[PDB]
Amino acid sequence: YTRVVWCAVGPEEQKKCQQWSQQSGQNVTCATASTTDDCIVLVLKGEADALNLDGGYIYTAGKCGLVPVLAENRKSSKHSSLDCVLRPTEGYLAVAVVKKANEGLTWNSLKDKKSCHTAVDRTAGWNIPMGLIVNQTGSCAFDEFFSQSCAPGADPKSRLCALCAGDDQGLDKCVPNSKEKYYGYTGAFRCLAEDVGDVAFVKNDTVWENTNGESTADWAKNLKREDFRLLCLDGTRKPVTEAQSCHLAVAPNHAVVSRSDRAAHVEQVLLHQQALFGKNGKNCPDKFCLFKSETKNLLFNDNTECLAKLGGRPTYEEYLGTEYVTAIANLKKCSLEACAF
Ligand SMILES: *[C@@H]1O[C@H](CO)[C@@H](O[C@@H]2O[C@H](CO)[C@@H](O[C@H]3O[C@H](CO)[C@@H](O[C@@H]4O[C@H](CO)[C@@H](O[C@@H]5O[C@H](CO)[C@@H](O[C@H]6O[C@H](CO)[C@@H](O)[C@H](O)[C@@H]6O)[C@H](O)[C@@H]5O)[C@H](O)[C@@H]4O)[C@H](O)[C@@H]3O)[C@H](O)[C@H]2NC(C)=O)[C@H](O)[C@H]1NC(C)=O
Ligand SMILES: *[C@@H]1O[C@H](CO)[C@@H](O[C@@H]2O[C@H](CO)[C@@H](O[C@H]3O[C@H](CO[C@@H]4O[C@H](CO)[C@@H](O)[C@H](O)[C@@H]4O)[C@@H](O[C@@H]4O[C@H](CO)[C@@H](O)[C@H](O)[C@@H]4O)[C@H](O)[C@@H]3O)[C@H](O)[C@H]2NC(C)=O)[C@H](O)[C@H]1NC(C)=O
Ligand SMILES: *[C@@H]1O[C@H](CO)[C@@H](O[C@@H]2O[C@H](CO)[C@@H](O)[C@H](O)[C@H]2NC(C)=O)[C@H](O)[C@H]1NC(C)=O
Ligand SMILES: [Fe+3]
Ligand SMILES: [Zn+2]
Ligand SMILES: [Zn+2]
Repeated sequence: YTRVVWCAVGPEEQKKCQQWSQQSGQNVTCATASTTDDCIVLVLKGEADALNLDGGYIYTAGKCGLVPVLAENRKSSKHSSLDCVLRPTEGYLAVAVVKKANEGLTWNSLKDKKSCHTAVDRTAGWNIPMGLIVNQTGSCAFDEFFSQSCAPGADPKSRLCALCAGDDQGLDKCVPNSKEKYYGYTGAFRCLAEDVGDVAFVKNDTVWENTNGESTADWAKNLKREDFRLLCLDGTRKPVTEAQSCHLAVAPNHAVVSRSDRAAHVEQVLLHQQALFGKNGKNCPDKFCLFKSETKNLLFNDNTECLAKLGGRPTYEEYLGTEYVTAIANLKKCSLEACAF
């Protein structure tokens, strides 16, 4: 038992982590890096213990020997009497979203159009859709498929960063942290919402949490579901209500990882942390709520009900599942057995 050092990605996560730190009596402390990759490195080194990660990063981290510990769990309909911490995770739907007004734009006419990605190496924003495109075009030149994009994490001076905007001042353009205006699920959807891009690769949930009054953000308060369409892989367009029948894939939930030798320890502390600041926790919303950051998805997704135990002590390949791991492998041949660091 003891203190857990969390790794925050960028200045906004840092500010929230510090709040969490103060409220916890320093039972959790904070380290900060500029990218998710740097955070993986801090954990490897032992300078940080844990962070929450999208599936695409669970993959990077796993080659380097880090393990899944607890997974994000959101509101469910199947598997009903079980307590949240013990309910199995559902996964989320990776979808491609466009404006209704942009008529005649289908999966089969995406070439040379403008795109919005959560960030390079992420599941819904990059791995799935780009894996799909490489496989469909028989080419590895996925950097030449779209005319312009905002793909946080690519080369700032490449076309994959042409549509990114940086921070309030124009700095940090295309950085894969929340300082970049078009970063993450929310940033990518905003990129489409403001007609900077033609299509956004996000998840089912993002469309719903940022339309019809669900978000009071300047850019989203007037957004309406009917104004959006999902691009299905059979060439059709469907309303956002039909995501169960019109998605690119189902993604494994974001999860907390740590070095294997710290797993038990990290797990113990966080379960107690969530009993205090989680969905129905003792001090939320009284003093501090771990799963809220006003639609910004800082440290955790805002729609998380709880962090769930992984039943069955998964390796990272089992957590991701065989379907998703094959996809990432085949796509990374474009740009076997080794840790990136
Ligand atoms: C896309 O992403 C979005 C965003 O994440 C998802 O939208 C969210 O999804 C959740 C659920 O998935 C939404 O529901 C939330 O609000 C509920 C309303 O209070 C909360 O409680 C639930 O209510 C459900 C019904 O609304 C319950 O389900 C059942 O309802 C049946 C009614 O037909 C009922 O049937 C009985 O009673 C009937 C009377 O009408 C009889 O006719 C029948 O005979 C039968 O006896 C069942 O008993 C049962 O109640 C459910 O059990 C819950 O209690 C709850 O808090 C929940 O979270 C959420 O609002 C929504 N978010 C937003 C902002 O839209 C969406 O799901 C995603 N879609 C995909 C494809 O993944
Ligand atoms: C890009 O193209 C790539 C090349 O095609 C894709 O990589 C391919 O991905 C495929 C699907 O993920 C893999 O094919 C699978 O083929 C068999 C079918 O899956 C099985 O289904 C049974 C249910 O009946 C399950 O029980 C079982 O677990 C499998 O999931 C699999 O063969 C099986 O082998 C067992 C014995 O081990 C046998 O008894 C079963 O009958 C069954 O036939 C096989 O293992 C695969 O799962 C391809 O392997 C994979 N190809 C390559 C070259 O990597 C890639 O996904 C494409 N990208 C996208 C985005 O789609
Ligand atoms: C610091 O962590 C410890 C361990 O969970 C907490 O102190 C515990 O308080 C609980 C009551 O919730 C007792 O049952 C345990 O005996 C205590 N453990 C120890 C090791 O003393 C405490 O809640 C945490 N403090 C903060 C700020 O979260
Ligand atoms: Fe994701
Ligand atoms: Zn499906
Ligand atoms: Zn196993």
